[PDB]
Amino acid sequence: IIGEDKLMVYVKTGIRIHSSINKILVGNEAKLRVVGANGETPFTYGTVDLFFKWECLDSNIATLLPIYERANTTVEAEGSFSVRVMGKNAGSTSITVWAYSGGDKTKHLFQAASLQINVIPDIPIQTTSLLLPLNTPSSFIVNNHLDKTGIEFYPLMDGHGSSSCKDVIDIGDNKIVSLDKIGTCYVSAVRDGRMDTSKLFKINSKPFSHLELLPINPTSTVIPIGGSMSFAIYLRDDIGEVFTEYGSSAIFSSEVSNTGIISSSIDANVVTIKGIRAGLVTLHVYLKDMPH
Amino acid sequence: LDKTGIEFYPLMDGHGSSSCKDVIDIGDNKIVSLDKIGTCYVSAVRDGR
Amino acid sequence: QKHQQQQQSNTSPSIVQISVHSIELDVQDMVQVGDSINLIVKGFSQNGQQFDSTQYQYMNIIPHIDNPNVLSMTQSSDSQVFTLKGLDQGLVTLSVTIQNPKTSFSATSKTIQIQVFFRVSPSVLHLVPGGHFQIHWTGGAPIRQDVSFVSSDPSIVNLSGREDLVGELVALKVGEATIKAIAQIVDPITGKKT
Amino acid sequence: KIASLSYQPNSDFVTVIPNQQGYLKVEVRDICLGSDNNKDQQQQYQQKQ
Amino acid sequence: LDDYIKIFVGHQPILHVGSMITFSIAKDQLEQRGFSLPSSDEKVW
Repeated sequence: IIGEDKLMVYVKTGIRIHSSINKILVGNEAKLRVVGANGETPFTYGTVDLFFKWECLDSNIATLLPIYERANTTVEAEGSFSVRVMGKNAGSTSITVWAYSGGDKTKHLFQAASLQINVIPDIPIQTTSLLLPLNTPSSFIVNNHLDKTGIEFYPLMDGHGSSSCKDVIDIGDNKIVSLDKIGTCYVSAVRDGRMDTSKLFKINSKPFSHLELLPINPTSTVIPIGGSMSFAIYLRDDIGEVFTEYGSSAIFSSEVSNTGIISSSIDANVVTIKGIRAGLVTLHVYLKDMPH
Repeated sequence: LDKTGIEFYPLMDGHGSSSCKDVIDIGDNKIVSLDKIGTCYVSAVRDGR
Repeated sequence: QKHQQQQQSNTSPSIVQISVHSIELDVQDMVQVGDSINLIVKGFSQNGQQFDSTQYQYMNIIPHIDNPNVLSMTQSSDSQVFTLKGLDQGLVTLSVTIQNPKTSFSATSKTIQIQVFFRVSPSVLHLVPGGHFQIHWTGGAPIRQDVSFVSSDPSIVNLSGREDLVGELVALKVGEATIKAIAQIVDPITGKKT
Repeated sequence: KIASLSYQPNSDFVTVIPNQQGYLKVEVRDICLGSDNNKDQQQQYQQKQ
Repeated sequence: LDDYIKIFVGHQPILHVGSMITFSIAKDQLEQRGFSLPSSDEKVW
């Protein structure tokens, strides 16, 4: 014997909502999920005959949305343990969920305590924006072909002196780089010494707050035996803004609740999965070195 | 953009070139241009954010 | 044999750990509008041993603030020390990230919250008997504050509620009254209202 | 950037001229009598005080 | 030289099954008796 170890299995309790964020901008989203009342993840219950009705107390502040959207499904047709919410108007609204059987939908087995989602107002002035993780280089200047001789870049300080942009980003060799700190920078792109032809942009620097696995233009809620579907991984901040470049530190992992039903493979931020046997399965995905 | 908790801040160049005070004013939820030819940059902030 | 643990060698050696893995922030939690306090950034090793002040000149120290309009920051003439200043009333969440300018490795502090230390609108109201209004207010600490209201004569102007937090008022009789508004915070460690 | 100072040699006073909104802090040193910022002695007393 | 305009934005009743009604208070007769009005949020019914 080279070791012994002891799993405690409890067979028992109830449901709650889960999200890593509860603020959303107008026009942003957040993906919500169910988790159990002991702590049961969709990896320990998600394949069972459980059907989830979701609801929102006002749908004008924020709306629910389905996961397999582009197949023309609805949240009531999905019955899913995970759903989306999109911000429409500023204010706080509350979301509730009930668990039924897939066979018995006449009465709920469990109900969650309702989550509030607080939608933040936008400023309706179309402003070129980046959102970068900490300590990370950005290819933006090359990707927009702003490399070209006679283009110039100038960080812009606040009149109260608050934006020391030197503490949030650097700009050199036709690159942008984020630093150790959380903040916002403003920058002008000038050309040929001309302020009248110039342009403006925002750079946010933040940690990742939330993660979302969503299907890349699905034709069904279902994946073929011998065929495959691809899912994109989105990373968001504390207001649902999507990170524009993830850096080389954003390593992903994937886990599978019932082995040999599927195989997974990750490339960049895309999980492609392939059907191998008939059944239900939960796919789990996480940021490797920040597994919360 | 008149709505309570919106804020407006003129943005100066790091070389000090854009004295925006010589090109525009901003008050009473209005913008006004002045006597001079130039360019100004402005942020619209909200709720201190 | 019994006392053998305490005989150190008088030629005490030096030990150098070549590598920041954690950060402490040494600062006050409260500051007045218009005044300043100091923040000291302490960097530590994989073993919890500090780095000397003489090395923070080699460290890329990046501060992080949510609300720079309520509390501002500048770095001092010591790389390890930052000056904070209250600009208006409120709350601000603060952290610091130290990065390694040779390996790109970073460490970040815990987040901390600093508080800066209210008004009513309108300052004068006119009503007819049977008239209703809700008081508006600005500033204070809108993420930690109670606001409670007290009428000088509840028989001229009453408040609507049970606990006088709502700021709704009703004019009952011809007369003149003061409603005092009071913004208060509970200390989350001592339970003390301030 | 908030306000300019202006004073003459051996003046009792300084004039403040406003440049931007915010908070100026103004400080003064005595050239014959110094300042009570004698930090050496402050380190010993902190252990008791 | 001023003027004013009122703008609206949108006892023992006998009713029908499935019908709807809004109940109201003589605010004006609380006021004429020195009683205050309820607030917008007040659970008075």
